[PDB]
Amino acid sequence: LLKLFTTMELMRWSTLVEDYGMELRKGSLESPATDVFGSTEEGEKRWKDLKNRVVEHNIRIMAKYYTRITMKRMAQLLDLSVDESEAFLSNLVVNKTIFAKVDRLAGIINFQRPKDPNNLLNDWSQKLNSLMSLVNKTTHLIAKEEMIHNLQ
Amino acid sequence: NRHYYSITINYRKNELEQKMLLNLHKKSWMEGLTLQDYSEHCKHNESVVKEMLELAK
Repeated sequence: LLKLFTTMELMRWSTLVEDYGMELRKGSLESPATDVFGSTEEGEKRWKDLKNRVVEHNIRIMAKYYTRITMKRMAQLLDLSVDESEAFLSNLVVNKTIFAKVDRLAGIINFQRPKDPNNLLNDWSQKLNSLMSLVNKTTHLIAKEEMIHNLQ
Repeated sequence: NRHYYSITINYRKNELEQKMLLNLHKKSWMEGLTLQDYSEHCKHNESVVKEMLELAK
C-alpha cells in the first residue's frame, strides 16, 4: 500500500511475484486468495489488468516529472517488448495522452516542450519567478533588519 | 445674514506635515518596495493589455 501510495519508484514485479505466491500460500490472513482466483478467467483479468493498471499508473506518476525517462531505454530496463508498449499507448490515447510529443525518426517521447506561447507560459513563469523573488526578497531583508536590532 | 455673519478661514502646514504627509500620500499611491507591481504591468502588456489594444483599435 505504501508503494502504491505515491512516488512509485520503478521496481521489478518479480519481487511481488513471490509476495503474491505466499499471499496464496499462507492461510493466517487474507485467506480467500484462491477465491480471488476462483474463476478461470476473472482472476486472470484481475491479474493482467492489475499489472497493466500499475504499469500505467507508474507512467501517470512519472508523467508529472519532465525528466525525459527515454521510454526506449525504459522498455529495456522493464524487459518487455515494444509492441505491448504501443498497446500501452493505445491505453494512453483513451487515458488522455493528448499532451505529448512523439518522434518519427527516433522513439523518444516528450511529455513537455509545447509550442510555448511567450504571452502565457513564459509570462506566467516570469511572473512567479520575478514577483516571488521580489516579495520573498522583501520579507527576510527587513525581517533580518529587525533581527539585528536585538544585538544592541 | 441678519444677526448671523461668518468669518474667513485659512490653513497652516509646517515642514513635518508637508514631508510626512506628502511622502505618506505618495507612498500611499506607491508600492512597498516600489519594484513589485512594475513587472506586473510590464508582463501584463502581453496578456491583458493586448485585449485593450485590440479594443482600442
